[PDB]
Amino acid sequence: SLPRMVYPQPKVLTPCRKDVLVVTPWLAPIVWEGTFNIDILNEQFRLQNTTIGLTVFAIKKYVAFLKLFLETAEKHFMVGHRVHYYVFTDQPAAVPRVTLGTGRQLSVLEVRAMRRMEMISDFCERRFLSEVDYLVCVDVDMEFRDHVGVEILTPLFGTLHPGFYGSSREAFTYERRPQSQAYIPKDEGDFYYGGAFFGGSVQEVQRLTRACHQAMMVDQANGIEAVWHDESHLNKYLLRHKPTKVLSPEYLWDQQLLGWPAVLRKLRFTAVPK
Amino acid sequence: SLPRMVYPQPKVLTPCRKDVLVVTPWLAPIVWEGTFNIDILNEQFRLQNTTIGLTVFAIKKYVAFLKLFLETAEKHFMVGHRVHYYVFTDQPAAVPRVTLGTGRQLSVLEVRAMRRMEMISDFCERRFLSEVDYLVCVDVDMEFRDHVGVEILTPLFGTLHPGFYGSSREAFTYERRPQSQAYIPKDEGDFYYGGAFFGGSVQEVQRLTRACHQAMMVDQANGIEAVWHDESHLNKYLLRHKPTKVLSPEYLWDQQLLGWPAVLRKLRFTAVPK
Ligand SMILES: O=Cc1ccc(-c2cn([C@@H]3O[C@H](COP(=O)(O)OP(=O)(O)O[C@H]4O[C@H](CO)[C@H](O)[C@H](O)[C@H]4O)[C@@H](O)[C@H]3O)c(=O)[nH]c2=O)s1
Ligand SMILES: O=Cc1ccc(-c2cn([C@@H]3O[C@H](COP(=O)(O)OP(=O)(O)O[C@H]4O[C@H](CO)[C@H](O)[C@H](O)[C@H]4O)[C@@H](O)[C@H]3O)c(=O)[nH]c2=O)s1
Ligand SMILES: [Mn+2]
Ligand SMILES: [Mn+2]
Repeated sequence: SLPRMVYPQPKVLTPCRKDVLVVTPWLAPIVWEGTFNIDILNEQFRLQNTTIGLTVFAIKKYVAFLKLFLETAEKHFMVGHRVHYYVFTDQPAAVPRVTLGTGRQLSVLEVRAMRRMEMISDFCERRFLSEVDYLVCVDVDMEFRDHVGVEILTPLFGTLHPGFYGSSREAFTYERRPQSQAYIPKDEGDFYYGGAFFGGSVQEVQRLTRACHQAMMVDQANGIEAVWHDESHLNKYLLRHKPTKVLSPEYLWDQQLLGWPAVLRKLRFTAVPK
Repeated sequence: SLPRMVYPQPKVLTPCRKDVLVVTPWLAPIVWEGTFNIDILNEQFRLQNTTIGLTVFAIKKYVAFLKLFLETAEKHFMVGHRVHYYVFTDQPAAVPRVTLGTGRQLSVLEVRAMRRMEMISDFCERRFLSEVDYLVCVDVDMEFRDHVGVEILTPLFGTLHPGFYGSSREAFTYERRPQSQAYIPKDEGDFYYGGAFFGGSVQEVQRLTRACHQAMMVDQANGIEAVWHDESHLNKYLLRHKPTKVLSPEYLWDQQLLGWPAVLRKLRFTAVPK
């Protein structure tokens, strides 16, 4: 139940974006700049006291990415909302000291030096259900450069991989061997989602990561490994279980490889040179 | 968990509609022809064994509208899904004999000759919670002329009133007297929703109808009646509790008064001369 708010009236006969698809054929929004009024969304999610968990793995050399990842998350990720970072690492002492805004906390979870799926679904199942409302699972070799907020939150979301958003499904690098659980035939597929940014309600993310982990274990027992590992299985899952929002490539970009095309009004979350 | 399906690939750089707004600023889809693949939606809702209740009031002379309303609903409303019609009338014997498709049933609920809100929220509360998953509440002086299906289903939806979809908020006929619970100031409002077609999950429709009934009772005690009765209160509710889908005027039209504009690719549910 929202309070009075003053903002520009949406106009039915004036689209927000005419250059891009803003809704999937199963009526999930595709989140692009211009499509949302973040003041309305912030109010809706604050009134539910929403807590967002962000999971990131930083094992071996990748601990070096945490400083920029976390500092930029503090500037751009869910600012104003409750956030709990979960950093999985084999080197807890290498986690940098980053000062956090109010309502935000960080937990370091030590692991031994694809298996992100198992860690999210099984080991942390009960903890996440009790501590957060949504989970966002990302790669660490990345930085936030602009707003990533509650516009992404929904029961289940995937993000368009920046290499494939303009490609036909035949060109998608899905697993194509029928022997793999991740198999998708050439005549199937909506989008190619990136492994580096997905999420949803805790319940839906636990279902996704459990399904992917089970599928990966089946492949392992059959002596096969999907072409792009967890990303192949994520794609098979999201083909069969449609996401309730799809994030545009504003949310998963690589400026070094792909520049800054006119269709991207903002570059929000981007790869860092490894 | 959907089975294999073969259908045209959505294309990120090819919008479905460039002439209209297809998502609200709070990321609810606006349902227009071309935006959805009904095969995907039908599969999703059938896999949940979805049952849709449709409520309609036909009191006094308006029983005369039931024959065309129900016959056309059989041709066009949720075909393939489980449907339960609830016909509220002061003349049960005037309800026409209409042959129903499989999986569809009709119950006649006798009432004595705005108060639709009370009937939906209070008297029928327990029955609807046990019998259906979604409720759709419509005017009876109407006929279906084209598909109205599970693309509309969502926790809470309203429909753009066909008289106002191109209007600025100042021209909306909201209640403007601060003395009424339905009051909306000239600088507020997203859309003008029609009283003749709204719905949602049973829980959300019961919340809406309870809130509107309570607000109407408060107005009554204060000696004020909102300018457009229940529709004024529906508009106040949906301003403060944003719908999770908005139906385009394809879903609530009057061809005699408004013709068949190019922006309407289908006229789905339309007024009948009274
Ligand atoms: O022997 C060389 C190494 C290669 C990774 C390492 C490795 C990886 N990671 C963790 O793992 C994340 C992803 O790794 P990358 O970011 O190197 O590869 P890419 O960007 O191609 O990844 C995509 O494709 C992937 C397919 O499996 C996934 O679907 C992934 O989600 C997709 O985005 C790191 O950000 C980090 O959190 C570590 O924490 N330590 C490591 O040593 S070391
Ligand atoms: O003394 C003359 C009568 C006027 C209605 C009657 C009356 C009404 N109804 C039931 O009520 C429905 C709506 O009635 P209308 O369809 O005549 O009026 P309108 O189209 O302007 O209605 C809009 O504006 C309305 C605002 O309150 C609502 O928000 C409504 O949802 C809006 O769409 C009938 O379809 C029927 O189910 C009856 O069942 N019996 C009756 O005698 S008799
Ligand atoms: Mn990466
Ligand atoms: Mn009417």
